[PDB]
Amino acid sequence: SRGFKTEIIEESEGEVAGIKSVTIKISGDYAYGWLRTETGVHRLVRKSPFDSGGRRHTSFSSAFVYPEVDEINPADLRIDVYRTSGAGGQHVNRTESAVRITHIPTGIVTQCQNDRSQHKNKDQAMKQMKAKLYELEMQKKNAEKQAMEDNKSDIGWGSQIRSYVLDDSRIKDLRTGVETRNTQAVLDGSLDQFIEASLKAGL
Amino acid sequence: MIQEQTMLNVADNSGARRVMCIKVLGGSHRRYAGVGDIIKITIKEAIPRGKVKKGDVLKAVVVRTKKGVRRPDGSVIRFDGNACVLLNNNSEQPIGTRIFGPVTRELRSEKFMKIISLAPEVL
Amino acid sequence: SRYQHTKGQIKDNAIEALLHDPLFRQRVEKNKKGKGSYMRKGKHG
RNA sequence: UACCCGCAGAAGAAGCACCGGCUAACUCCGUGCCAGCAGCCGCGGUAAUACGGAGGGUGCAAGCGUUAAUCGGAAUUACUG
RNA sequence: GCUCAACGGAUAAAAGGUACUCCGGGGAUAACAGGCUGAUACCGCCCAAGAGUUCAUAUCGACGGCGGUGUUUGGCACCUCGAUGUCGGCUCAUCACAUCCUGGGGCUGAAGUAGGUCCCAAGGGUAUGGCUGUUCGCCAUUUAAAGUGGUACGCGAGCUG
RNA sequence: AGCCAGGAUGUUGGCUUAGAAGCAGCCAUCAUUUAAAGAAAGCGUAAUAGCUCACUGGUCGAGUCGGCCUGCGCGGAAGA
RNA sequence: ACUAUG
RNA sequence: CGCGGGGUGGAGCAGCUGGUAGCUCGUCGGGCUCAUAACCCGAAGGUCGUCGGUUCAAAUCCGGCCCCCGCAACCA
Repeated sequence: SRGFKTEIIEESEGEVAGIKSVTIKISGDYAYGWLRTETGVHRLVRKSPFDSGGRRHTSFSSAFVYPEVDEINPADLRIDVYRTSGAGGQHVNRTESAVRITHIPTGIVTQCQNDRSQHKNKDQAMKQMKAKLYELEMQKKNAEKQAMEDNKSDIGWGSQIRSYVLDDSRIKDLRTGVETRNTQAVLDGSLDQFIEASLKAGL
Repeated sequence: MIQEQTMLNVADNSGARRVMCIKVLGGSHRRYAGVGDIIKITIKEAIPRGKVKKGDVLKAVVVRTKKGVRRPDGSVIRFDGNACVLLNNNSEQPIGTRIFGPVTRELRSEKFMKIISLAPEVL
Repeated sequence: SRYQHTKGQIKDNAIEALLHDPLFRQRVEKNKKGKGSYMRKGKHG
């Protein structure tokens, strides 16, 4: 009812009922920035229909919203070239097969010296130098998730954002204080007193 | 004539006990420290607690040698063992606050005036 | 004052990691009648 | 100096812990498995004598409580037993 | 009547190893040094989109373009097969300049100190150790500086092995 | 060519921009003053201002401005 | 020929 | 690069001799059970990596391009 198109990427059904996880792409215009308030934990309270007792349970579930987004210069490399070690007569002793590329910005180096041809060894050691600079995009990328994600896990019990309470028959956005008493409005879909009044009041 | 790999005793109280020379400072190709000369050193033996630990690299100044110093009249002072005072790496002041054994007038300068106070004997 | 969580170092997504901490965890309630509801003592007497 | 005599005017002089049971002393309002309490059992998930505040009450009282330490209770190292 | 297809068809009938090797030959033909070449390599210049808050050229410089050197990997097979003994280390060097330090300059996005870049300059000078057979490299601690090359990648009728 | 004087008025042309006043970027093609001046040629301000050329009168007194075609030259141009 | 879990 | 092999429902495999796509698991729907798993019944689903040729017709024959394996890269 905001006209976005709404794929399922991935599911997992639970063995009895509902789902363990799901992933939902959202095609459309200013999507992310509507939904980005809804990242957080959500707290249900009801008498469970699965409990053979019939006890008030108090489950939790995440939502998490994240948007999508879509060669190394010869100046930056020094290329030492030198003789090999090891077995094979006059030819090993003399020629300089072996290469050692080095990146001057970082410090990462490479070799090759498997080959007889210097030019194979160079374009081989260029490959490993591509790979080993792609690998320090993962160790910056992964260590500037778990920088930002270590001090988001700081926030703890606050991480829960909404409280749906289907037997006392009401609700609360815990950040704003915005409240309804119409439970089956919001579950069928009619959220927007929460989603706007977050944005407006700034998460 | 301290040179690289020479082991010296430590005249001060700083913690160290034996040390090894590892450069003679102040020149290319420079062979020897005599008395009053700065050398870079490493600590080998060191007493269980004290200002400095085994493996620390720092400067020292040579204050006694077996080869001996010479005085303008031809006179020689020899000592019986090689020895040095440990110094900070940057300020080049002493670390030790006491000094054991005699020392020499060859120190007598602006720079090592703190030592020739603390010495028991200057020869 | 910072919750000390039982997850180790979080690596990617922290909300989904705390969801699986004892911090969250189903809270069920004692029935006061029927089917798990027996008290010996009762709150006062 | 103790001690004794004179002067003025109720004047200058009351708090601390507790009140679910063990354990003497109970009701409102807030709060809603949160905040907190707690020696042990345990209390708190919208009518809380158990949390926080109020009013009242019990117990000590120039002290009252908390903690630490020893013996007791512990016949739980038993000679008595 | 033969995929005698190695197709003018050696027999009807046949695969390997030699670092235990041997003989005859070849520089007709390879490995090593030299030679010709210069794709590659190294050094330089031309164009100037853009970067440099403003400003192409203080400093850089995309897309492309023209050269030099003979230094690296090659290409060729001209020299040597009735022998031109190989990497590194030691000893002793010697030349070039495309200069690492010291000397003289110009511009600076040069206040000063301290740097950046370019031009001139080859007189002298231009580490010691740890690890590795190592050259190279990494590391430690110095230095005014620890320059890049040529000399059969200088030097075994000089040493090492 | 040199030498002296003038290079203005609506107007910071408009739009962008924290600011954009000729002169970061984008769009663009006026009349007026008349000797003539770009709705701007290069320095320069945080921005105006500042300087200065196109343009124009004065002064001075004989050849001069810059393309095409062709000859010979210079730099580009470092090694044991 | 049957069977596991809550 | 030199030689050879392989890309097929969601997964692992068969079909490659040109005219016909199967097997076990998974998915979906129905049952049994208080419910789930097993078990019983029923139904679907494959551009045959990709581009181009050859043929009346290409998963299949043939070529280029891409990815994936294996073997070889020796004597100085």
